[PDB]
Amino acid sequence: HMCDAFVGTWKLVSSENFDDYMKEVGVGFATRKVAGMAKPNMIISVNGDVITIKSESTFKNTEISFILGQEFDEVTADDRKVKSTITLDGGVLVHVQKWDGKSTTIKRKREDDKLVVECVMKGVTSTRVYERA
Ligand SMILES: Cc1cc(S(=O)(=O)Nc2ccsc2C(N)=O)c(Cl)cc1Cl
Repeated sequence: HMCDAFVGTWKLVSSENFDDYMKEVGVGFATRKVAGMAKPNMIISVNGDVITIKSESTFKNTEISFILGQEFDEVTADDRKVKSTITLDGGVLVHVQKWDGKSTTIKRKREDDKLVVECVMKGVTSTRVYERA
């Protein structure tokens, strides 16, 4: 029941500072432009210990399945090949991605009727807000 409040289908409703976050990550111009336009759906489900997060957009479709605390390989929407570990910290899903000696952290939390996603790369944060579809 660890992630019950995350389960469901979510639609992006607002974004702040995502272009700057993507720049800090190293995303190139054309990908930033096309990824920045998208309004992805995020579909979260749980089966036993396995959590699945799928993102459906006009830009890319991504999917990760994972067990908390257990490192996995991820191909990001911008085509980075990263090593990811996701844990629960005080009710927040904390997702760390490592690649090329770099690191970024994505936090997902429930706040009121929203699912709030905070992406941090060094000093730069982006906030992406989702509501139930
Ligand atoms: C490039 C990028 C995308 C995402 S994303 O919010 O998950 N957005 C997403 C997921 C599938 S398609 C799609 C999109 N914008 O088209 C994140 Cl968190 C971090 C980075 Cl660097």
